[PDB]
Amino acid sequence: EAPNQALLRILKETEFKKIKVLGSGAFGTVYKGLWIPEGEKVKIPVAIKELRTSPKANKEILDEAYVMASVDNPHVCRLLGICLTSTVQLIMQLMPFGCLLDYVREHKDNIGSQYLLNWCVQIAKGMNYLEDRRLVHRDLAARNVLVKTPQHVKITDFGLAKLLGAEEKEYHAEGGKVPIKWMALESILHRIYTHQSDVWSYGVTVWELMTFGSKPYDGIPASEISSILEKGERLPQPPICTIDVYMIMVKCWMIDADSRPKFRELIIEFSKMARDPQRYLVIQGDMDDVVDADEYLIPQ
Ligand SMILES: */C=C/C(=O)N1CC[C@@H](Oc2nc(Nc3ccc(N4CCC(N5CCN(C)CC5)CC4)cc3)c(C(N)=O)nc2CC)C1
Repeated sequence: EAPNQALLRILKETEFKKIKVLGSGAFGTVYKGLWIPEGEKVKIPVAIKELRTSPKANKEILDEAYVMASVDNPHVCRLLGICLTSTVQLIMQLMPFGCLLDYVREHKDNIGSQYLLNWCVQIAKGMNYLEDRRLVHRDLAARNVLVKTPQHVKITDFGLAKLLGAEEKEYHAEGGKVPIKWMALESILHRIYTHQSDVWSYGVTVWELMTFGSKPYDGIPASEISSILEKGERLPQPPICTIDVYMIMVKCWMIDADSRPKFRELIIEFSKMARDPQRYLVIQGDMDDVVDADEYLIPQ
């Protein structure tokens, strides 16, 4: 493609303060914390990831940081910098309310059509931006969208995201453990991932939400998923979903990838629906100097 002039920032440990922990194991510890640039007279809420040395882990995380640095959008969670302590740390924008998946679950009784539809839009928007940056997320899930505010969600955790090389339209992945129930078929069959691979995962993500955090193909062993999809079976229609919404989800689960909708179409469609939420989704009755990361832009 063109030169990637993303800026990568290196930060001092003394520059940021850990306040508490928001989950830890299986990776390392993610801390709530605050980062204060040296002269700036501002304090920025952040999430700090300190790796659980093992060279392998440092490699992985730096790759994560490489990806985040290479993206700037309102709808993609922002990466502030990295710290080269003994244990490498990744500083990123803090989304106070946690993953959307857990969020929808804890609040079924309060999420309304407006909230849901808007979210669908915000993610389509976020994702479409990654399409622009020639990026294949490869692990789009409700668990990987985090909530900045109830009105604002952002995509994050690019554990498996990959940036397409130039004149490269598919990514072929060596075997590893991967989200199965979220994956497109081609991805399962041929370990091929594309943006339209990402769309299917988008369609599932919406289903994840419209069921208020249900588990797709619950019970069904991941081993048997490919047969089913090959058979033409798909996820069921959520109770609250008008035909319109669900139809949209289904088109994401078509076998022919160019058959699936592009993200821009998804944005445009959900936006019209979000104009009139209650018609498209049916629900049972409807710190002094702190600056958000989005509002902060680096010196020079
Ligand atoms: C789906 C969860 C998931 O995938 N995890 C695993 C580790 C986490 O990571 C990150 N976490 C965050 N931020 C973050 C902020 C806030 C919270 N909690 C969740 C629980 C909630 N309550 C606890 C108290 N109860 C009484 C009510 C519910 C408070 C908010 C969890 C996570 C971030 C980030 N950028 O903010 N980033 C990561 C990735 C490193 C996500």
